[PDB]
Amino acid sequence: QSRSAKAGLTFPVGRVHRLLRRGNYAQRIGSGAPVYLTAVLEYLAAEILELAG
DNA sequence: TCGAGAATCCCGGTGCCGAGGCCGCTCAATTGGTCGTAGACAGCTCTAGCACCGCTTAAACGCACGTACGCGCTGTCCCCCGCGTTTTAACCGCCAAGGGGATTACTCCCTAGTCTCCAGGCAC
Repeated sequence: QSRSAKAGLTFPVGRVHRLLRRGNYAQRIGSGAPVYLTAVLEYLAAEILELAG
């Protein structure tokens, strides 16, 4: 399974990893940080979508 | 009244702790040949704003009832405030234990680079 769906989530991981890789935010990057961004933004999106419903 | 002696005003001397300067120094500032890579210009199109107005069209300008309330005055009424008095803990100095902050670095572990194969993703 790809990294965008290995954790069973909704938001893509490769998209935010490509955004930080060329956005020049650090020298290196840990493996847990893009999926952590994935989890935080998908939880914020799900909460505001439940409130929108 | 003279004069000597004690008190005080003003002038001169001296601690004193913060601003200024300094020797030693030691990991950064300079320059360099190179090298993959940003980037600036240009044909060419294509596409979004602008003007005129065809045709309607609600909406603002401005004046007229009228009464709600902003500003000012008058009376009320009371609650912080100056002040006195009693209490109290803050600041300072000091004795004491010790505990995380700082500095050194190594295997290991996670990433830049690499190529290779595949499943996402807005357009038809």
